[PDB]
Amino acid sequence: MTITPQNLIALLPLLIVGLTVVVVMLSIAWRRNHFLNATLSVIGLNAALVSLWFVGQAGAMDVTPLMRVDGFAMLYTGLVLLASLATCTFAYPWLEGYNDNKDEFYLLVLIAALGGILLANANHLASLFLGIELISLPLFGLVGYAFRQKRSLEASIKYTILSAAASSFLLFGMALVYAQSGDLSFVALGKNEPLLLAGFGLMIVGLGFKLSLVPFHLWTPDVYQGAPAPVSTFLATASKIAIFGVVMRLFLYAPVGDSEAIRVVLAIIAFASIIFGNLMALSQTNIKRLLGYSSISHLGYLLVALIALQTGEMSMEAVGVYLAGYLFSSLGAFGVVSLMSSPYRGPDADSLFSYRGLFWHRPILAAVMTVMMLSLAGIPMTLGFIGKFYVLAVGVQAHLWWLVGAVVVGSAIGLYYYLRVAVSLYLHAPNWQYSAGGIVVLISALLVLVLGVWPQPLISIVRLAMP
Amino acid sequence: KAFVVTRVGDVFLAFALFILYNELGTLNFREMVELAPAHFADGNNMLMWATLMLL
Amino acid sequence: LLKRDPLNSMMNIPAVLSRFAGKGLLLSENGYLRWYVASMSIGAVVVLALLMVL
Amino acid sequence: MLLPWLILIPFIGGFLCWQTERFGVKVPRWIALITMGLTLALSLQLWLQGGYSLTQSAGIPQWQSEFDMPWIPRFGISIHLAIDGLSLLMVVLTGLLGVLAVLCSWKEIEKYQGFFHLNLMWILGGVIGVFLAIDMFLFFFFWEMMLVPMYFLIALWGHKASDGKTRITAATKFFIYTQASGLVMLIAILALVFVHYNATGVWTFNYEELLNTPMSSGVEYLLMLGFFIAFAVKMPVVPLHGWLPDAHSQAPTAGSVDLAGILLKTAAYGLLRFSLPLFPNASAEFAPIAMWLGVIGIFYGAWMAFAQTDIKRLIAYTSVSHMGFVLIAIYTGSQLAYQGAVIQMIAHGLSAAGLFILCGQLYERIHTRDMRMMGGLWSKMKWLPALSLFFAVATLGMPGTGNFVGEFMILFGSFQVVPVITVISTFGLVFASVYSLAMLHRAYFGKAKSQIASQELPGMSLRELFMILLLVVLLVLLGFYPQPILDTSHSAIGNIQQWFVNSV
Repeated sequence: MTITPQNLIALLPLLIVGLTVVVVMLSIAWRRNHFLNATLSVIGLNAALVSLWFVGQAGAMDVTPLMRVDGFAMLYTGLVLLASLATCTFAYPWLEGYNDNKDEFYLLVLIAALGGILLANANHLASLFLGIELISLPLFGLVGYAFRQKRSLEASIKYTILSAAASSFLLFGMALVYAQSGDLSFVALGKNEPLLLAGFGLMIVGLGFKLSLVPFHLWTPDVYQGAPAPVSTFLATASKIAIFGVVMRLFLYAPVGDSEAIRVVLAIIAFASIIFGNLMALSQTNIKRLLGYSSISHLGYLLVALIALQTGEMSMEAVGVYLAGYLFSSLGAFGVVSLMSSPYRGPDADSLFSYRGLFWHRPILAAVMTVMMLSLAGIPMTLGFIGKFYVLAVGVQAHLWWLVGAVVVGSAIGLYYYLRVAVSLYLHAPNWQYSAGGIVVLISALLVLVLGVWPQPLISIVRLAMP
Repeated sequence: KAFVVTRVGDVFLAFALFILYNELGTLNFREMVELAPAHFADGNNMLMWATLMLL
Repeated sequence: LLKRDPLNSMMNIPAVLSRFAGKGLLLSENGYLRWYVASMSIGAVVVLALLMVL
Repeated sequence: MLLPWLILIPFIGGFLCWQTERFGVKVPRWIALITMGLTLALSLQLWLQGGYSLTQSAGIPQWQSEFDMPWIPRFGISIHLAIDGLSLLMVVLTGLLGVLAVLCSWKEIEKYQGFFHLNLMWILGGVIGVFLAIDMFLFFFFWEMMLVPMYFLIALWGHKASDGKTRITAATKFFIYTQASGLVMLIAILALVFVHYNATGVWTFNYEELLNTPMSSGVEYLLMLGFFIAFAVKMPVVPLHGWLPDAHSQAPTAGSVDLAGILLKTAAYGLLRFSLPLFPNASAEFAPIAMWLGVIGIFYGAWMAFAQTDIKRLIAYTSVSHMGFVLIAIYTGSQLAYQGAVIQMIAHGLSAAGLFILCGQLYERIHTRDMRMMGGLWSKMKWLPALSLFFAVATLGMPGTGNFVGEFMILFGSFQVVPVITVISTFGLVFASVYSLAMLHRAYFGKAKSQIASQELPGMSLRELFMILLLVVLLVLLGFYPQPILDTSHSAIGNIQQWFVNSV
């Protein structure tokens, strides 16, 4: 079909952000200024949030055969935009101390927002590929931003080779499915012969690298230690939040995901992700590796809901609310880590042994890390508990007894390291945009508390979005 | 040692107290006196346990 | 024989097994990037095998 | 009506103490005393104004006051606070223990003291919310949020960040051993609601319609084990009680008053209220396992109490012996046995609170925790050991104390239902005597030359003696005259027993 004004209003998120890249690139070539580039980039992402209202004026419809725009995609675009908003506000205080070329940062984050808001809208297997790679190239390059350290370049190179490897597995799987089926459109796929299933397993490999699943999780510690903390805010939250939407939509639409042959394999990956995350996560004394270890377990809880997407309609809202709660928890925690590095400081010295005290140093910021760190676990009065509660309900609904038991025993194992960091901020002690960065994490603390005690308004938004 | 030994006897004493309430209902001595033969028309074997353990 | 409490210790073995198994999993990580790609191949092998037994 | 206010005063007081922390430092002690006075005023007002001697056979739904409010309407989760007769005994007990907690913390100023008291009121308010809970999710949320603030108490106030033994063993075992089983009973709640949703077709989390949900045999048994696991790690039952002595021996003894006297109450409250009526046939099948675990708990706690050398772990191992009587009481078909458990349970709190206050009092007098190190302090202290003798006397079944009538009506009802497990159970009284005398003789009887530090002893202030005198006189009136609170609890206990009888 051609371009109609309905299609342009539907495409408005992918458009405002793209116009922002052009204006930011022209502004970089004009002046090369940090203040103007930060202002121009944050205005475009805020303009994308405003235009989410305008696409809500439009209904559930297609733009091209590549994309389908539903109300589900409206919420996922919003999650990615607040993470992009969150990462630029955490990057200005870290980059003020950087020695030179301080302006390429917002350009790459803007490209990654294009990639994230393109995996929200998906209907064809090719859009899946244009999105994964649009976000990886900034994540190829931003973990290597400030390569002057001996580990940022190390982290960039390890992530670079491995992410190209996953994309090559995804592309080879993407074609081996299309050999049987006449089209690669998600809906048109599956219209249980082994080549289609074999092609499907290859896409699971190429998707489970970025979702940090059990035999592909090896990158998640190292780059999270190596990357800058502003990059870790985006790498923990936005990428996997955007990626989880497209992998859920493929199994919802495709009739091959209805068959139990793929279901058993994904359940075992989810089982082992919880276990192989929450047991190796105990011994760590580094906060960045600690959050990277928890990421593997959080994506595992998302999978134990996704396996029962096909049994009961409550799994849609369950995945949605756990993603919202998981966004807020990780942004607050990673913002405090980045807010401790108020200058560039070369290599930031962050560790669990380095976080003795921190309440008599900065009391407000210690409270935010504690609230979010209790929210990661499953303690009530926090939004993580309501998200944990729906995934338990989904597993009970679909009679996945081993999987729901894994979440409980995984929660039982994983309570230990969250609580040490919560109490280690209470042992004996050994600029304007910085106040803005404090405001972002403090705003998130208020939100996770009020949506843990009072969780109904977030459910109303989620059922408003779900089709 | 006296305290331990006297409480062993008191456990032995309270055992008969449970049995008397199970068998004859009221623990008053006189009401027990003219309630004991009324309740004991059929079975007598368990009263020796009550009384021996009372002893 | 009850100077130390037995059943508190014998239901601590979940923590003992978890911590020791967690230490083994940490030692399973290397840092050499060739084995990371070998992990990717060996995940592909087992996923295809687990799909072909279904 | 009064119930929303009566669970919220603890949280309101924590906000105001921490607000007036900036205004002053001597404020939160005096703020906290008045706020707990208001809590007992509303609790005692419900005791007097309400019809405590109500109808004994008014069904399973019966409540003097009731609150409903939509909280999460998608599952029907509502703030379904509703107070029964025995629940009102629990509320008045925790209000009194809160007064003792805030009185023992008097004259305790630190770098921060408002933080301690907002946490103190938060944990006591959490226990009140468990006691008034009919909706299952509200019950579970309150059950798990009274469990988080004690961790901060044991961590930051077990000792001020000097030794690592106050967090990584004591507080962490306390936290994990409760929360894993809390998640177990949550999935038990969800499996029960899902089988009810298949039966009828409404998403409800309310106790009245989940009470009679149709379930096939062999299904509700697993849910009954799921409820009992969370109800067996909070009150000390045989397989899972390792957290209790560590928690009591490290927390300050005011935190230990919360940890022993009232956190042990809520599990048997839940066994009476939420586990027995929902699963009648499963509990009837599970009964003999419960009796075997009960007798093992009594004998086991007394032996471990006799074998221990310190005092906080000593009273902490009396508690596990005491709760075995309660568990055997609940898992029988007798009304008298349940009414014995209630009086034993209130007396359990009142007989542990005084001992813990006094053990902490003795330590701060002599600065030495080990019991066998001292001895013969009677010639030095003037009021501590005499009052302590009666509390050790009140621990075992000594009449004129509430513990005797409590444990002993259980035994009457227990022999009414089943002979052989009861005749084993009675022998714990002899073992109760031996660890009671062991405490008394190792601590107070002897010569003061057993320790060098037993030669310079301080005096005892008036307010501690006042709050010890009130507990000893209160406990004697419960032992001599226990009729008023038994008349209160008769109808609630009766309908639970009638449902457990008639539903089988």
